[PDB]
Amino acid sequence: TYIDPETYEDPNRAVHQFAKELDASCIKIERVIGAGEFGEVCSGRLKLPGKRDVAVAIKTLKVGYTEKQRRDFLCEASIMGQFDHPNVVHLEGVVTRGKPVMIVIEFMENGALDAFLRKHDGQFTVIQLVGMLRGIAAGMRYLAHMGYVHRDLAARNILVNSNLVCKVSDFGLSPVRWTAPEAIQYRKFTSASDVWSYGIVMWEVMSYGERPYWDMSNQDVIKAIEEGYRLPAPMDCPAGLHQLMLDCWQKERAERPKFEQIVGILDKMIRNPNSAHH
Repeated sequence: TYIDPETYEDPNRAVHQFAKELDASCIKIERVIGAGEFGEVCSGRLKLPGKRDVAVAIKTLKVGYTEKQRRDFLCEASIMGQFDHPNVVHLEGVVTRGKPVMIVIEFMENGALDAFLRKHDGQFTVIQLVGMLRGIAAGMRYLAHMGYVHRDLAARNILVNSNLVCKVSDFGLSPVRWTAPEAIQYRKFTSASDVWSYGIVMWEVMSYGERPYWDMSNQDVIKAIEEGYRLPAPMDCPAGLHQLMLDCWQKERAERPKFEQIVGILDKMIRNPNSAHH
């Protein structure tokens, strides 16, 4: 049930089907918490009726946007709006005409997974981290059994809340060291390549937010893979959990796990944490 915006007529149209338009006057912009492609990400609340004020993130499309920019930006809200799942970021709504243009998404107190882990370095148990991976897998299993291919899955694109519940995000707009080989070279983006990218995420998470392949040039990454280079089990990373990364990083995509399977393999691991070795 993933209807693609870009087979639709255009946002406006895509957005109005899939995003609720919110009154600007119920959106309190409290604080800048990033620069985004289009303007500043902020933090704040939204005033829903018969429900205590909800904390939210507010992506802003900066004033003086071309009619081009505006639609590329609201593409995100047309994709996001179609997904219900504990492990995909909830849209609250959007602002498209009349007021400053916004996508109100649910507040994720701990921010992006990659900046979050860098700050909390060594501070989480393998079981805890295996859990953060499970949520990202559950969300990706959903996004898959729904027709959607992410193309840009990374830990910098997973948001953590204040329960360590990780959530797939950044859904626009319809890379090298994240992107599978058959995708880099032949633009063949598929749930298969989203499993190559989940592997890197698994590596990011278990290394507490390192840069994949360190200071290696995008070209050095491409050669290395082509030869058979794969990243190593980071410190304290169990061999089994490291092998799930190798299965994800398999040249021929048909051989890669399914997110259905990644969810179970990780579920065994949490339960009995030794398997992570055996």
